[PDB]
Amino acid sequence: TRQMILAVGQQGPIARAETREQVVVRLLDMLTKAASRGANFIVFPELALTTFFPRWHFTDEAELDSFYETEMPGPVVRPLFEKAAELGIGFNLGYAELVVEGGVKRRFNTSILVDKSGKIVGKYRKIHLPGHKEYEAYRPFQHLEKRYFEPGDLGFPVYDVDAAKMGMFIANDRRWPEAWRVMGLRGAEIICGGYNTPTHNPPVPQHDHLTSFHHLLSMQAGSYQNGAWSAAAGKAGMEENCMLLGHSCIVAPTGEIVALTTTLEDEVITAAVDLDRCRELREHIFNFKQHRQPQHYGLIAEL
Amino acid sequence: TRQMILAVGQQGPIARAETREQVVVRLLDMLTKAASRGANFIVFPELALTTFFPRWHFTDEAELDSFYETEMPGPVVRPLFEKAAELGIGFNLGYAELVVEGGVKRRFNTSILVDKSGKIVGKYRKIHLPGHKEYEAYRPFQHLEKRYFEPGDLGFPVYDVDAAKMGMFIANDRRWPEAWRVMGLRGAEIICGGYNTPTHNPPVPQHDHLTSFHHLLSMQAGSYQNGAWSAAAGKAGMEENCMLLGHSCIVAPTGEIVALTTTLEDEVITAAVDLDRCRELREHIFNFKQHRQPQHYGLIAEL
Amino acid sequence: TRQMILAVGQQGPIARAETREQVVVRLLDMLTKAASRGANFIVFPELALTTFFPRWHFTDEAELDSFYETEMPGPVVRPLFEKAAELGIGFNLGYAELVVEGGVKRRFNTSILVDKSGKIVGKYRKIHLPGHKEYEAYRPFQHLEKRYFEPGDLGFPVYDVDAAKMGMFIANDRRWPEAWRVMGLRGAEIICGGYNTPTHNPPVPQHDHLTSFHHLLSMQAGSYQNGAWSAAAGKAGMEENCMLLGHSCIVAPTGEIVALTTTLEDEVITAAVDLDRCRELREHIFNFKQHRQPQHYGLIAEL
Amino acid sequence: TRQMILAVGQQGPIARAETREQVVVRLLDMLTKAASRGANFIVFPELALTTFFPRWHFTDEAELDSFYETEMPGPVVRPLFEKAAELGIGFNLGYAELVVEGGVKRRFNTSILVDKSGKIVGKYRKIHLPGHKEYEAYRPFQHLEKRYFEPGDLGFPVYDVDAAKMGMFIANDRRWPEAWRVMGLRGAEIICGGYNTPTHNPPVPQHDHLTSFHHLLSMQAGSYQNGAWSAAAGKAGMEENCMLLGHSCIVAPTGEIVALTTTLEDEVITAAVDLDRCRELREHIFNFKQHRQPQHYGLIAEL
Ligand SMILES: NC(=O)N[C@H](Cc1ccccc1)C(=O)O
Ligand SMILES: NC(=O)N[C@H](Cc1ccccc1)C(=O)O
Ligand SMILES: NC(=O)N[C@H](Cc1ccccc1)C(=O)O
Ligand SMILES: NC(=O)N[C@H](Cc1ccccc1)C(=O)O
Repeated sequence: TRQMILAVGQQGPIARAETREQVVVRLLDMLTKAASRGANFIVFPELALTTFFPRWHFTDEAELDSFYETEMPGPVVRPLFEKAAELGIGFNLGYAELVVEGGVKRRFNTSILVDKSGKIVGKYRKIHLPGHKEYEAYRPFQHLEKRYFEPGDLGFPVYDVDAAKMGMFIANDRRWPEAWRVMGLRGAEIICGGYNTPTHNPPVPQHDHLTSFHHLLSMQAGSYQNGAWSAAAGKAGMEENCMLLGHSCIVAPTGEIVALTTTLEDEVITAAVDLDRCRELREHIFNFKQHRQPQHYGLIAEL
Repeated sequence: TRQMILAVGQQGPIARAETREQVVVRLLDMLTKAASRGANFIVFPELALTTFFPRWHFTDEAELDSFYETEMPGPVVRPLFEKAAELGIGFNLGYAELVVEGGVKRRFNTSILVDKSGKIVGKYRKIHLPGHKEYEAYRPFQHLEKRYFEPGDLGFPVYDVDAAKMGMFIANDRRWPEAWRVMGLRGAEIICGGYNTPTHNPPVPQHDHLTSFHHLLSMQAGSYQNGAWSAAAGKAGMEENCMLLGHSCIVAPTGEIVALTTTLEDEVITAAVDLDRCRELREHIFNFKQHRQPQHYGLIAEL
Repeated sequence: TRQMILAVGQQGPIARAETREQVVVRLLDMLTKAASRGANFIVFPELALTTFFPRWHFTDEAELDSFYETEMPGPVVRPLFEKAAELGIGFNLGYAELVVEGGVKRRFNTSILVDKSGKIVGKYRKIHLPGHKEYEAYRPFQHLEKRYFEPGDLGFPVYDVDAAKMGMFIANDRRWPEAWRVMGLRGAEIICGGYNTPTHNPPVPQHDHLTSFHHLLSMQAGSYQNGAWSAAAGKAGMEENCMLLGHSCIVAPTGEIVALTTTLEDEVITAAVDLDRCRELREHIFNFKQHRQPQHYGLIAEL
Repeated sequence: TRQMILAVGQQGPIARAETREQVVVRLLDMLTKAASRGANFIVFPELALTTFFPRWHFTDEAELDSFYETEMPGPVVRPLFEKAAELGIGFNLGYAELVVEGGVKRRFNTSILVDKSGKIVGKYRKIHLPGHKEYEAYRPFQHLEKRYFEPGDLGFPVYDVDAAKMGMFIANDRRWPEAWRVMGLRGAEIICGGYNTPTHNPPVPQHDHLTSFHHLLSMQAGSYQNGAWSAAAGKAGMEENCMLLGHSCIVAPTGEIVALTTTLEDEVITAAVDLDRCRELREHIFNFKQHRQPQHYGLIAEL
């Protein structure tokens, strides 16, 4: 039957002074609650271990580095992995990754897939970085992702997580059809990730009231056109004076939203998932092999 | 000159024996009404000169050929072009194209762009052909496009139509992000086309109640993610005992539906279009040059 | 905290020859699955024990009567109540009620609320009967609810079901704001019911493609304007050659759909429910006592 | 004569010191453009002659009074009426009404219907006043409508405007089914009005991202359940540092949105209206006389 129960663990705000230990307690509670409701996997938000630090311009590099993980998992996060293995529930965790390679301090906006045995099965590094690189005074709050992270270097992989083929996306990635399609072409049955999406956009404020719409539209369209179940976990609420979007969701291969959060705090939602459901699209209206004419899509891949 | 009024001329059913002369009378009426309401361009349906013949299994090539145009325009369709020039309103007309090359017949599901001077300024040939190849006895109506048409050989071009950069899609094409993206990368400000979409799908009837949803979801996502205005003109209603989807629409570059038809007969809808609105997406959240990482999209173009 | 887990048990078709015993097996499976996922209450469809008989014109009264329950519960349905008490999960069951009073054979389209102790806490009889009274040859299938049922005589009550105030609606009732408002004025925190909604409407077929839209619009609007959680359980799929609408759902007091079914078969969905959530609407934007001016609504109650 | 073209003239912000003469220039422009595109009636916003003054806590009655109209029309607004008669296009204008009766001041949030001859044919006074009564220090902006306006005393009338039966609602009124229903029971074919809806709500900010949703949900449900065309004209944009909702719209009696504004400035949208379309709902699924059971709706009218 190839069935499972997918869950999404939305997070309420994470204060700048909130410790990773405190955040892990909140993550543990949601993972535990999810498991008790039958979930075999739970998706957590992007950069789920800290406040969304890209909203500030840092002058002290040591301060910036404090928001990154140099180990995964480290002693502080270890408990989450142990509980995942115990209860047999995998998860997708987003965090800031700092790794020194060949004399370079590399920083990535990262996410990992952990199976029901508590083992890291795959990693993904955010490829589409939104925002800017330099401080901009006209903004009530910054979004320096291009300053704090370099574009991911692992491409868009699809991993075998227990019985499912899963692909990861991180926040802004969900808005790019290329990210979805590459993973769709790689057979992803589930495409999931998290996000920190302020409901106010300094550059184009006239789209503020469409924040929920644009988020859900991207999730629904991606799922439908690739015949993939999808899930998006947001960190929402008023975090350090910046309102973040909620509406975390789980979407069927038809693009139908099957589960949606309604609060702006830590919230768990679940939905029954039949991996064979993807066939309704992938063996018919979106039977890639039978319908696609790649000879005409060259421009999409031009450098 | 960055302002204009776009119109969609949805068609009601076209009977198997309804003549092109009769159909041209209907098209003339809609183009004339669109112009009277300020429109400078009107989008018509896919295969807008005949009934949707791909629903039948033909056994006589002469009968099949009767539904194709050997010239564009011929004496029968010429009046539409003359009226377009007269009133200063261009149009997108879909039709079945039959070409004879050195004794070889080429068949395409085609659409053309005509400017406000009544001159053909661009052509497109359906690349994504839906349906099946052989007669399937269980179906109340067939969908043999793969047998009656060859996949388009013009790619997804974008043409200058008066003061706008316009790209064309034909029916099923609207569900493929690759089609939208290629035209998006080519700077299309308006992406338009028509469609004949039965509200019943024999192989996957469990999606029948989602026909409107999938159609609108595709139009909205495509527009939003490419920062393009879009329009889709359907031929709707009970045509030869098969119910076709209505909900013809005009969409803003934000993915917002600005105009929608509510009947299943010939119906004109219009909407004010500012070509500079595209910038809200294309110079920011979807600033292609600044955010895309094409080195990771290669799989999309692999044959 | 006043929290609970609400569930909806959508039904696939029920054949005319399917026995109540067989249907009870299907109901038991969904109630059991719901309970295992934490649900404390599950909503079942309207007339959930038989095929939707109003689609046929009966000449034999004995045949018609066979579709009605003269006992509730009877030996056949007893198991459902016993399992509800055992697992501590209440339910809303719809069925055809036949009762002889004062020499009259009374027929109602009925629904009951059963608490987690397996006890019937309240009854409701469908007040808004759609359809017609006499056979109509132009219809591919009838909808003789006005012939087979008399309008409910219990008004729109709200009952205490365990820790929640619950109101019942039956199918067509969900489209009437009066039904929702009366129960809203009676403090309902949850408003639930089921439905058999063909996706084809003989009288006004031009609305067929809007069947899902009209259903969800009614559920969403009712919940929002009354600050009530709501749930609708449909019996969907191809039942005796008539396609019935799916999209069973659970909706928050804000009108946000939090759970939705995607198949057309027996399907269980659940959602976490916080009864205090109603306050976000009922103590503010929809604070009835502070905002309503009943002196101007008289016409709504005029006979 | 059952056909017409309805228009909505959405307004951008109106500054505190912006004069009525300047505002009339803006209204004239929209009414003129609507007429040039075929409209015979244009709906304008609630309190369309001034900034939304209820956002402030007034301490000087003379200052408060300055935002009200003592006559309608006065010399300043007269030009709009003359142009309406000239071009043959009626309108719905919202404004603050100040009436002096035997030394007693009466204050109302009012709207009037003017026909294509420039004659006032109907008035309505906002019955559902949102917000609070006293100054609340924590709010970035107040909403003291309950202090500056008395609930309307004209009920929810329906007037003959040229060839259409039209009913009026004002802002918050659109969220109350009782308002729509009374006009529905009175045969309204078009129910219209305007609004000033901040995208931020101080007491319940957790619904901020749902502002568009709740607005459109109310318009769609109201239209559908009363089989009425509807239109809502908002005054949108950043007005005096408070962001107001846009998404002005025209809706079919099916609840389908046929036209929607996408900017936050003065914007005209139009849509073809067939008054007989109402029959699709009112002579069938919502045939009031045949389906309603008012003897059970009594609680709705109880004082
Ligand atoms: N975390 C993250 O990527 N957030 C962005 C929000 C954003 C949009 C546009 C410009 C800047 C920032 C998102 O795409 O959801
Ligand atoms: N004309 C056209 O392309 N019609 C198809 C409908 C379709 C879908 C799937 C299978 C067969 C046919 C469309 O994509 O709108
Ligand atoms: N069971 C039930 O009430 N079904 C009706 C479907 C219907 C609509 C209109 C006319 C006739 C029948 C419903 O309102 O969902
Ligand atoms: N002008 C107007 O009525 N505005 C209100 C917005 C509102 C809601 C709730 C509380 C306060 C204010 C509206 O209902 O659209």
